[PDB]
Amino acid sequence: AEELLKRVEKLVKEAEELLRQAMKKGSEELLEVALVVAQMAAREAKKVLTMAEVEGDPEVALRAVELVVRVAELLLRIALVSGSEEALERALRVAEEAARLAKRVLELAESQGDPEVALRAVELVVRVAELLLLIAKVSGSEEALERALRVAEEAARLAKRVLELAEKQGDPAVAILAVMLVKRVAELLENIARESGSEEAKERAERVREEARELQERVKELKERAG
Amino acid sequence: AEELLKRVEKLVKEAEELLRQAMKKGSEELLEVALVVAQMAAREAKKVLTMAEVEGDPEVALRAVELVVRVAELLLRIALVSGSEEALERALRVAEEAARLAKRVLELAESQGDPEVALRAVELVVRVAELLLLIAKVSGSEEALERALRVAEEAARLAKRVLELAEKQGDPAVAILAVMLVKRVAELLENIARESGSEEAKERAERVREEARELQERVKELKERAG
Amino acid sequence: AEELLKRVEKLVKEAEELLRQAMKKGSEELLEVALVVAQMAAREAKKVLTMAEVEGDPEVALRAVELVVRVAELLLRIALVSGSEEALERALRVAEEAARLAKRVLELAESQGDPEVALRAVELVVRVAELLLLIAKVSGSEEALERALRVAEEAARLAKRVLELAEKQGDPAVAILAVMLVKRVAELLENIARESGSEEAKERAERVREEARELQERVKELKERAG
Amino acid sequence: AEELLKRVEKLVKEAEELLRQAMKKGSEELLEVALVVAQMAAREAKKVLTMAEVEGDPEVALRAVELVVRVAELLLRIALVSGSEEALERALRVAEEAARLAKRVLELAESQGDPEVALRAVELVVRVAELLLLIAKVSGSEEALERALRVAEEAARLAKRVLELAEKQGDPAVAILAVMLVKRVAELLENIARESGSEEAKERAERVREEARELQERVKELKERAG
Amino acid sequence: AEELLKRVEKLVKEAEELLRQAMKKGSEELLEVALVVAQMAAREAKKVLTMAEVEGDPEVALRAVELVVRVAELLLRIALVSGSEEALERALRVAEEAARLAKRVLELAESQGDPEVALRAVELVVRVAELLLLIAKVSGSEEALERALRVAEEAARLAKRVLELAEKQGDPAVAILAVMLVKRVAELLENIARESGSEEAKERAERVREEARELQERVKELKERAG
Amino acid sequence: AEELLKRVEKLVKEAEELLRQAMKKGSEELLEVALVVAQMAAREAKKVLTMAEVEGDPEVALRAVELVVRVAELLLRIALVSGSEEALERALRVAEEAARLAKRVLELAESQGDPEVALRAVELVVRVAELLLLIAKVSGSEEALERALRVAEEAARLAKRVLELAEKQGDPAVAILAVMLVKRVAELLENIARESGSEEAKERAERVREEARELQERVKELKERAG
Amino acid sequence: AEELLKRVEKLVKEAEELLRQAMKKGSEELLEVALVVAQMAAREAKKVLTMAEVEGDPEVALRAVELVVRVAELLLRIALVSGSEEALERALRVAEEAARLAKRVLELAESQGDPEVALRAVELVVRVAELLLLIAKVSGSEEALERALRVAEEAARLAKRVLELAEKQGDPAVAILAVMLVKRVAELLENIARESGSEEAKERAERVREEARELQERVKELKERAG
Repeated sequence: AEELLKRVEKLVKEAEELLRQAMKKGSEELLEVALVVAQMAAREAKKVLTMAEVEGDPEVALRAVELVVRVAELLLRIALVSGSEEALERALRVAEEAARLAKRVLELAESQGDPEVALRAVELVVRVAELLLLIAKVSGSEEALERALRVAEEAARLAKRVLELAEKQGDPAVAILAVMLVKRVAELLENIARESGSEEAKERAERVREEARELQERVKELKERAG
Repeated sequence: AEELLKRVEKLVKEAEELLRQAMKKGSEELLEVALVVAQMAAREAKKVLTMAEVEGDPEVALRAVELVVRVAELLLRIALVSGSEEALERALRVAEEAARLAKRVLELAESQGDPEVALRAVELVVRVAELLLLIAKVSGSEEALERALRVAEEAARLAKRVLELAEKQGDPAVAILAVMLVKRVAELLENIARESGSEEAKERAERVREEARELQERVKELKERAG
Repeated sequence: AEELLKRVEKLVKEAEELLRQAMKKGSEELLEVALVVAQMAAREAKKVLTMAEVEGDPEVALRAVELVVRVAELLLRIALVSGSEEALERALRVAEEAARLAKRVLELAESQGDPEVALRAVELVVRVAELLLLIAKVSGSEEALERALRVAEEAARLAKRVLELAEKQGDPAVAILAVMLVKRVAELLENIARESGSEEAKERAERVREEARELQERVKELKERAG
Repeated sequence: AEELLKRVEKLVKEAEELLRQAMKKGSEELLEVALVVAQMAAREAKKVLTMAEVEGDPEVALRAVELVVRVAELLLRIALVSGSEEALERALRVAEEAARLAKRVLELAESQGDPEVALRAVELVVRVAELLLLIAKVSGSEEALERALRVAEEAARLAKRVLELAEKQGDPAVAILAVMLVKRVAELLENIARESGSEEAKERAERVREEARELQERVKELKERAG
Repeated sequence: AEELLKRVEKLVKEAEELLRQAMKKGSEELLEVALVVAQMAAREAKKVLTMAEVEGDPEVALRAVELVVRVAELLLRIALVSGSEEALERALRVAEEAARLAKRVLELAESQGDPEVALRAVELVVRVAELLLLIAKVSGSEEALERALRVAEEAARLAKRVLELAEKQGDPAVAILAVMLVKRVAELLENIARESGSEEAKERAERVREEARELQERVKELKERAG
Repeated sequence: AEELLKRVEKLVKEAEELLRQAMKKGSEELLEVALVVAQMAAREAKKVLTMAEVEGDPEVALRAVELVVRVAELLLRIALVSGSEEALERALRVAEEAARLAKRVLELAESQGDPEVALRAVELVVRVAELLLLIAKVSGSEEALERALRVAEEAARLAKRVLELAEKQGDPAVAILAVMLVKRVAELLENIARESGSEEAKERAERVREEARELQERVKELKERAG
Repeated sequence: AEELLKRVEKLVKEAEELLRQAMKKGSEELLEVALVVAQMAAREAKKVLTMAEVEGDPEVALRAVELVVRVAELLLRIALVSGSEEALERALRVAEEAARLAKRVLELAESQGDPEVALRAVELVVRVAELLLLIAKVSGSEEALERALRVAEEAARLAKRVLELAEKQGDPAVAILAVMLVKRVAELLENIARESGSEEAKERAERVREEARELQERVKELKERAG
């Protein structure tokens, strides 16, 4: 549904340009609009995922959910520039719901057998953990730290499906990178566990970083299978 | 009709470059040309609006009438540099006719249901009020002040169609900005009423500035509808 | 008679391409040709309607009269680019005669019982009202405004046959849209009555816009009949 | 015979691309090839005209002889880049023979009664006069000027058949343009007669330019016949 | 043929940079190269005019012949810095041939109907008269003064075609400037006639300066036609 | 089998883009992937040659084997950036096997009689000699120099089939270029024989460069046959 | 590979700025870094030559090897400021290897037929002879004098390829300068032979300076060929 795709995609450039009008001038009226424009983008964007999730058109969703994250990037800047604790909690819920929408996408492609669409989608989730991480360091709360914590470790589980998805096809392309994301996660699990000091995060962290060390073994053979 | 669009658009850059040749040298022969070049741009530009107004190609007109205003910006500088009271009255009529061409555009898109093309078009009118305002302060006349006065308050009425146009679609994008333009007008109605002292302008001014205060209420709900 | 169809259809692309040769260069010799090419298209196009009106081949006519309107779109641009008051009155008569040719088509299909061919044909008439509307705003005359006025309100009567035609078949497809066209007309009756201020147009306008409000009731049941 | 059409058409793009490899590098080996590739295109192209001239498939020839001219455009550039007086005389004979091939095409369509195929074919001849004109200004010779002179004035006679061909069908489409070509010729007859000063060319020139003035009269009625 | 355009354009910057290496150091070996580089630019530049003169690509030539003049500017500086009477007579012939190449360009666009490409091309010729004027004051000869004299008064005739070319299109853009060039010439015809004292130059001068006074009348109406 | 073609073609752009991610960052994990992605491209690419070699679809293979070489270009850069002597010997075997795949292609088209598909395929081999040449200068070994030596001189033999293939069809297109490739080889045979000093390479070199001198004679007539 | 180009280019400005921090302060820790930074630039720079030598992107290498020399300029200053005989022998080997990298570049462009890239590359070698010359006068050794001697006289041979490369294209641009470099060398062969007194250097010197006297003859005609 390219008609919806461009129109939603169009909203980004307007609001993202409205952002710069505010940086020059500092008018909340410009900013109120952004919380109207982008916050209705989620309405129409999520629909594009829906009708796309019907026909089995996976590439559309990857180019859509990625755009939802850009909203989170935008709504973040608003709350940073404005300081509204609501706007954090606006961008929070939007960002958190992106997790579901990502997980909504993953199990699609297995029915399609198209793994490559996953891996770029999975990495979107990872930035959200990085994204909330910036938010948690602002408020200092542990609520969001847990939200971050549950997202990524849940996101870590997802790669095992992906690694399982590749070994069906025997495709190394998605295979090796899938492992690397976990190392790209291990930076996070470290960094939150650096701060809060909860050994559970460290426990969670060690298991994850230890898992990729183990998971790479399943690809060490695949590097010898096809090449 | 891109062929016409670029050719008219081309004339601007030539004459606007001829302007700078005159600023360096001060030759009226360079300037006589500008009153030939740009004054024929209105001939061909208005045609681009016409044939575009047929097919229902709205975005072309917005990119066209905007260029007509640039002529007014140019013809203004001529009369400022030259001092010809005619050239004021040249740029006056051209500028005043832009109002009709703008109003000619507005009711188009309602048949198309494409509101966003309006709002940038409406704002073109507003500069013309600012534009004549500079002219009225030059001549000191009240004729042009009335022309300015009738344009903007007529232009103020237009947003109510726009606000009405959005509430059909429920689009907040054009909605909120539409209100803000009236505040962007209220500066004008103030400033002319600062000078001439006619309480009618102040009356006109208060009603307008009081209207946006009221009109925003219709969007306060729309901010709660979709988000 | 596909042989005639393509040959007439072919003329459009030539002249419509000749149009663009003129926009680049501005040669009336290119334009004289257009008033020869397209103005003979009406000769041969109207014949295609005739011989098609014999056998009861309705779909041919819809694909033909639609092409006559394209001529009106073309001849319009000529008179806009050229400014010949004759060419207005050329495109006027051609356009006005399209009304008869449309009305000539409508009562055909009732003998055939094929309603869907009507509705797209009816909408062609509506653009002609929009088409003359552009012409009337050029000349400013009230003659053409009346021609516009008599066409559409006569065209408004036609839908009642269509609505009557559907209720025979009980087809909702043509049914609901038929109502919507009247609202698509009400924009027109408003807009001409905005300008000329004749309360008769407003009276005509109110009755029409009030009629669709009433006519939809006859479909509200049909929405409950079949679904 | 589309198989031949594309294969000959294919040769153009190769050699025309080989041309650009030479412009970057300046290798005569690239250029020797062009005098092999395109010079065999005339062999196979002329055949496509032949077998097409059998069945009475006129549109094929128009799309073929037009491609022969492109060779002349290419072979010209070679002789310009190279400077070989032979390559002029190569491109000369090829170009001159195109005249016959054009005249070979014209009398075909009268048997078919398909005039429109002529007019675009006739205009191909006219460029050849323009084409040789560039060559004559290079060598400065009067031989080619006469070749140019005899081609076009012979080509001028051809339109009278075309004008006669239309008046059978009463088609204005080919009719009016046919006149315009003579004016498009009159530029040539002027320009050669500007240079060489031979009053015969001027005499030839006046008669031609005076002829179109007279020939248009036969179409002035046709503009009143059908429209 | 952009490949040729940049490569020739590239040569300018090299040699024009080699010029500055010589100004710092004073090595004729640097300067011998310039008479090799630029003097082969005319070879390849003139070709770009040729192959461009084929297809009817006028804007290329204007951007090419302008570059030929830059060579004349460069070769001039060489002969000034060096003092070689040959290098004068080198730059002379190159410069004089530019006149033909300019006149070669002018009659092109009338076939294209693209006047604006002329006027900037015509002005290139005018600098050559100014260019030779500097040379004639160096040698003091009257040969070059006549060459200068015949160029410009021949160049003065050209504008009448241009003025005639515009009145076809009714374009004032090229129209008014065309007149001004003659006044831009009248400075020259004065200045050579100041020096040599030949009343013929003064006669030539008066007629020219009197001509523009008359020619402007044909544009005084055009300033009233379109505007 | 376009499905396979794009998918293999797709892998190139990914890995070739992964290459640039490594150049910015220097992660071997990015590079390990390239030796997985592209090294499986040879698996699926060679299959596309196979199933294409069945039906007699030659143009597919030319667009396929060309892509295999791009892998060699990529794998080369890896070993250069990384320095792994294995990766040389990886890219070596892949590159050497491309020779067979090229030779596998050549004798196909003779059964099809389609020579032009050969010549671009033959030139792919030639770059491989250039390709290994870069590798041999890295390791300094003479093994690869012999591999290079045997490839090209074997590749030189191939043109004789091609020259023989053309003389059947009498096509000069492939004919002349075929000779030129040998001169394009003679640079190589020189350059390796410049370095290693083995007179056998020089002997091999002289015979080859002397052969084209002789082989051109067979085309000198063909330049006189068709033209 | 612009990513590598800037990053290597970036290292220069850092280290070259670190150089100035040392000149102000005199810290070997600043200088140890330079022998780390620039000495790894050769690692990555030489790679840029490699991957560029693959695709046939010559202009990249000229802009790369030139930067290698700048390192030699920097490493020189270090050994001068520091006095480390190793750092001489560091900068020596780096500088000497630049000769190969230059010679590696030269034979590239002949396959490309792009001579101008050579001449600026050749001149880089010449500075290295000047560069080692400064080093030899420091140590007083004759080893480096021979290295200098073998480089330049080998570098002198290279121009004969270049002169041969131009005469293919007939380009005088690279042609004349190529001769001048030998005279730019003859200063060197003099100056080393001034000092060491070895008649072989003088013999080498005379032959070289006598060669350019002879080689210019081959260009004296080329100055008469094209101009």
